[PDB]
Amino acid sequence: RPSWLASALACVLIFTIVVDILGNLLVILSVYRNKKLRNAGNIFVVSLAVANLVVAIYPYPLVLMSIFNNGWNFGYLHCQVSAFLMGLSVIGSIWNITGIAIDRYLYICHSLKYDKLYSSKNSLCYVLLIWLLTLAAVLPNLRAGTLQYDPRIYSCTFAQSVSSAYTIAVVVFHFLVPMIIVIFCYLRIWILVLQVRGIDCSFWNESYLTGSRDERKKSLLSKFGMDEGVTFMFIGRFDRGQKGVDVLLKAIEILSSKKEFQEMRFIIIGKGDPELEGWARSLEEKHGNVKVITEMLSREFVRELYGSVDFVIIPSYFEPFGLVALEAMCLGAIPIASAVGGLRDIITNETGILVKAGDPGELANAILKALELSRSDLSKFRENCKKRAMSFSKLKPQDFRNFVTMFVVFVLFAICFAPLNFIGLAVASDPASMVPRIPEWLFVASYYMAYFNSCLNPIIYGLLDQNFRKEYRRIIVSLCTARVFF
Ligand SMILES: CCC(=O)NCC[C@@H]1CCc2ccc3c(c21)CCO3
Repeated sequence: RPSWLASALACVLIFTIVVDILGNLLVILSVYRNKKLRNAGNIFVVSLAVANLVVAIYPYPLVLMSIFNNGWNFGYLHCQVSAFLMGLSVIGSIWNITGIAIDRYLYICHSLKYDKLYSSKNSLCYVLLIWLLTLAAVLPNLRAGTLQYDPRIYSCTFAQSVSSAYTIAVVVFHFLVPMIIVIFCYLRIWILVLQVRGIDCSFWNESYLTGSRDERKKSLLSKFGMDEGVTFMFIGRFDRGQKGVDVLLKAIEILSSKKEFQEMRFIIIGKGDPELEGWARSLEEKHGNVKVITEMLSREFVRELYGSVDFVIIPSYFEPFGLVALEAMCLGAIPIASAVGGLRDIITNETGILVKAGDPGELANAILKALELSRSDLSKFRENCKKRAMSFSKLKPQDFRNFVTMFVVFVLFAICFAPLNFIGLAVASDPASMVPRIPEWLFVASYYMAYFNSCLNPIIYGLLDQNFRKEYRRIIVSLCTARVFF
């Protein structure tokens, strides 16, 4: 390593210390100052700012002095405490990040189900549990003797080579586990935003339908040359592994032998596999209560169908966003759909029948259950379907930018700490052999990239959040503009 490399690392820490202290003090002040930033959900933000602030006050300055000293001149006590506080900061950061991810996911869910805004009643209570969990994780390292000075990075930290069992547990429980939780939270938020964006209440609206539902159904069934009965509808691509038309076709065959089949009517709409197109056409010939439509219908006629049929069958294997289920629910069509992502998020227990995907027996039984439902039970189901669709459209004028800032805060944390945890696993495999087998440049960059993270969040809040940006300017001016008397 050259001479300039040591001076380069010192610049990174000097920048980190200054931007951490000044920036995170602004983050704390802004939450207190701004009325819009002042909320229970932002207690986790202050807790994360405190976590970041800890390392800048005592650990980082000792690391900076150690670069110029080219060794540890502060004894064992300062080495033990400096390493312990680095643990509390790093562990506290990832768990506060999960705390925000769970808080935000619970916010969108509350916003859909209720008219009153989400108030994080136990926000401070969860923050106190995070620091009780953080303390429980970093404390065993003092008695285990896994905290020591590393000459390569000029600091006292957790030695990945002391105990592999401690190293693996740190990676698994305090990186992999929190990440899985966070990814699941932001993936579920993103799908719910696309469903809010996707729905169109100006098109999929009962206002466009003139007559009564019973009148519209009798008219629809008469056009297809069928009498009155519980009408079921399918509208999807004909394939063997995605939309599940094959599950529906096999379910009709199971039902055809039953005495209850006479009371049923089926409208299968779609195109795809010619073999599946033939199977549907075969059932259409054998049974006068089964009608197949292979041509492509207009949105106008599909909307007419949703407002006429009793049930919409969504027997999909994989469905990311159940826009079809919401569009059907808009016009009071009760969905019988597979318990798959998107569909499980849309269809509640009071707004439809949920079925195990890829089971023709479970679908046939669900169709039998749907059949034995009186006009009164049906009217309440349709009412609930409409109420559920309304809550999605309700969230359209909302500003979803805060969800993006929080996601960037996490994404940058993951980028900063991913190489360190990968090196951790590589060292844990063979502590004696992998220590020289790992390049010094990679090890040094991974630690200082992780250190640089302690000053990133105040920069992110300023660049992406308008409330934080406005307050940074407000505080900077207020503290530098003198009061005078003319
Ligand atoms: C796999 C290890 C890794 O890459 N990163 C965690 C090292 C962090 C940062 C400093 C510090 C101090 C004490 C402590 C821990 C840490 C984990 C639990 O005890």
